[PDB]
Amino acid sequence: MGCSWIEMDGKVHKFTARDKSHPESKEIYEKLSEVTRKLEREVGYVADTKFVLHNVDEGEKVQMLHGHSERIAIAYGLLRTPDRACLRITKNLRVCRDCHTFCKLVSKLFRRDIVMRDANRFHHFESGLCSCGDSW
Amino acid sequence: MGCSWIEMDGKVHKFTARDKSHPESKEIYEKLSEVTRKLEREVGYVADTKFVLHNVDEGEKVQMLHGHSERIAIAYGLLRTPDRACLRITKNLRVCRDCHTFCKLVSKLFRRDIVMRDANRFHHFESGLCSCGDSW
Ligand SMILES: [Zn+2]
Ligand SMILES: [Zn+2]
Ligand SMILES: [Zn+2]
Ligand SMILES: [Zn+2]
Repeated sequence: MGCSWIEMDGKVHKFTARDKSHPESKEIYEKLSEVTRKLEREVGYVADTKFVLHNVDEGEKVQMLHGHSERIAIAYGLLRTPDRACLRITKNLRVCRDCHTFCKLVSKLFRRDIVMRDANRFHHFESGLCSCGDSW
Repeated sequence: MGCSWIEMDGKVHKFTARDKSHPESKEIYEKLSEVTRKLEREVGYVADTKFVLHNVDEGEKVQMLHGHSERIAIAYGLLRTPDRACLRITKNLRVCRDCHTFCKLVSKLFRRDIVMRDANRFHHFESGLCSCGDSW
């Protein structure tokens, strides 16, 4: 589905969008919010959060959309792999524009290359720029 | 790119994601709202509206995400092509799960087959079901 995998010197962990029925370790979500804040503070990142509303009965309801799984995978990688180590992410869907931008900025600020294989392309993020040239 | 095209007996119209600087005819958006409300009336279709929030200093700001271009294309087709005519749509991205369901329901409730060629696959929607078997 919307799955991402991180591969760390042969070792593999899978991540999905937020599922409160199967929560990841809170330490990982804490790292994500910490990285998001540092991106906002240190490189002027405009952090996105998405939500929807459904036309239910007796009024209306809003529902926060869960951030995409590769951001969780990247936070896990920043927690578990050495400083400056390349982060290798595999996705089964095409990386969206907002996640692609997130990856660029992470590669710059945390001084780690990111190699992402999404549905269609290898994206190599180095120092804030991607090998795809932002066409994918 | 968020573009869709409709092809009607060789004639071709392109649709982009909603742009207030370049908006299409009012009749098209009215038809789409009529379709969406008919879906709710007949099958109870959960019509969602998506939003993004970006937190900025001057004013923390919410932006509405605009519906995807193929629903506009389908509304245009329902307006401008004869009853029961097949609707042929081309998209340069993968159709999302919500739009794929929308197409399935339109094919049933408006008695039109839809042939959609997205980024990777031909989807042939007939009577509520797709040739991809909902794996794409
Ligand atoms: Zn994304
Ligand atoms: Zn790229
Ligand atoms: Zn869609
Ligand atoms: Zn299909």
